[PDB]
Amino acid sequence: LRHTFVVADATLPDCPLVYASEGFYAMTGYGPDEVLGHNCRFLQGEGTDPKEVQKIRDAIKKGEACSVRLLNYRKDGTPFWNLLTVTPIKTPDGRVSKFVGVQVDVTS
Ligand SMILES: *[C@@]12=NC3=[C]C([C])=C([C])[C]=C3N([C][C]([O])[C]([O])[C]([O])[C]OP([O])([O])=O)C1=NC(=O)[N]C2=O
Repeated sequence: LRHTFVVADATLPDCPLVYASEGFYAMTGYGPDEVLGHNCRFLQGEGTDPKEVQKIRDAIKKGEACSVRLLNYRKDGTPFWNLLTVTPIKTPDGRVSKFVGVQVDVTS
């Protein structure tokens, strides 16, 4: 459906974003000069459920996939509901090299 896609670099200790689709920039209001190099958590805000955030934190430290419903905020401060699925991408030696994210605005 209508979705956006990013790639995070697991070879760096805090999974910075290294690629983002045109949709991600158009959806969030942020340019590449403010997204690339940074961890995705900047989209979070006051009403983001810390329990759900922690489901992602654990799934990333454990190298598993994960799906969560998060409240995110565009650059202009307005909120929206981000259905987010993170998938680990391993090398042949079983080590996680990248994390890929599909984000869907499910505000409906
Ligand atoms: C974010 N999308 C997103 C995409 C990928 C590929 C990854 C790996 C993470 C995200 N996040 C979350 C963020 O990077 C982090 O994993 C979590 O905040 C949990 O860890 P912390 O240390 O912050 O407790 C995404 N977060 C969002 O809020 N919106 C997304 O689109």
